[PDB]
Amino acid sequence: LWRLADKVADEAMLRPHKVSLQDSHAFGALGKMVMQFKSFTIKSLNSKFLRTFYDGYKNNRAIDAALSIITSMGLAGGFYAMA
Amino acid sequence: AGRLDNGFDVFKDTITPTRWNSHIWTPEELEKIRTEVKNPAYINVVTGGSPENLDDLIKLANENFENDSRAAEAGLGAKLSAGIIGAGVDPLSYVPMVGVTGKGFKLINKALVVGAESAALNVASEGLRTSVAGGDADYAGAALGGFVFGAGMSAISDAVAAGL
Amino acid sequence: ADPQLIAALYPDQAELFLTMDMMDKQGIDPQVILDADRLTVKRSKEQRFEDDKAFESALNASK
Amino acid sequence: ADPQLIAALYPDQAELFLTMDMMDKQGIDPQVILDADRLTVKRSKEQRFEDDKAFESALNASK
Amino acid sequence: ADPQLIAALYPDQAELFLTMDMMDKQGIDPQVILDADRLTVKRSKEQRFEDDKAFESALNASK
Repeated sequence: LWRLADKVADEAMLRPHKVSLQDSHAFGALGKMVMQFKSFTIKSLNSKFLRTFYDGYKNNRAIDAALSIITSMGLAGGFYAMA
Repeated sequence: AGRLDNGFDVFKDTITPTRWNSHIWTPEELEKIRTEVKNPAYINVVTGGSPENLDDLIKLANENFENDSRAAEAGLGAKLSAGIIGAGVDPLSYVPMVGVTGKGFKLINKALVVGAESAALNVASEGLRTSVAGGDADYAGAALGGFVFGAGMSAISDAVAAGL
Repeated sequence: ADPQLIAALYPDQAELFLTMDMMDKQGIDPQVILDADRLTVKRSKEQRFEDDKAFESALNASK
Repeated sequence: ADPQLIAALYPDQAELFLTMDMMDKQGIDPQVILDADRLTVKRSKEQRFEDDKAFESALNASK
Repeated sequence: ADPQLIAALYPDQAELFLTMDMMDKQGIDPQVILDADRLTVKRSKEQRFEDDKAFESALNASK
């Protein structure tokens, strides 16, 4: 069960490089929330400041740190709200 | 003349994997980096054209680290050391401040400094009583990051309030 | 007509606005300013950093 | 007749196009450009790395 | 009319008051003060540390 869920989660939800509303349509509450977080990440990566930053210095580590902090806090808040 | 694309790839268009990203070091490269790189975090930044080989990457990293250490005393830490919010500093109109680590950041705002003894009352108090090595420096980095973030979030709040 | 607003709307040409003030508001000859600008064309990179550090020191030493 | 296409088609001559644009559209004398080119370009390669880094830094700090 | 009061009220202009005093109370030509200002006051900041230490040393050794 765990391997099925984990591999399906990877391949279906997180592996693709492109997020869509139809993508969020398929999943449940937690699935919709995490796909909207993936969409939020893609939006932020396309933001003017972050695009300029990556073009200037690359440095995906710093962007990863920022987005990971945001994602951690937001998932904590979402779980709180659901409960 | 529309032609909807429907073919956007975030890692093809937005974030292209460079040579030095996605490159897992060999043991020899790891030892070279450990011995020859002052601050390894400077390996992560690739400004301009990508260096051809790891020796140039190391040399560029050391040059950048020396420049940033030399720049900290007149850098953003020192500039912000006086009044981030008393002076209405707007971090939103700022370059990414890559080299900036809290270092020159001892926030003494002139004004808000009233009575101001130089001798502490006790042997307790005096400094930040943390017992970990490197304290007052990582604390300064956290403080500078928090000041930048909070001032920027205040500016964001004001701008969104105006828009609404 | 109105110096403060023009300076605020175009802060980038602060040097140009100061130069105009020097020529017309003050009596400074355009030729001496022009020669000084022509001679001070060696940025020297390191000279810029020392300018930064001296300026910040003068700033926090002004009172 | 058309600056942008000529600039695009012959990128290698960007310096020549800049010089011609300076000497006709801007008001700078050809003689000062000529003797600036004679004397100034002496430093080479070893500081071309520094120049490259300076260009990318000026792009990074541009705002 | 009253030098000490004016000096006290505007400490930032101590150098200006010194220059005026030099030119009128003392006998030095305005021109020499002018070109002394315009000329070699260049060394900055890095020697301002040594300048501060020199001032405090001169106070310490004054007798």
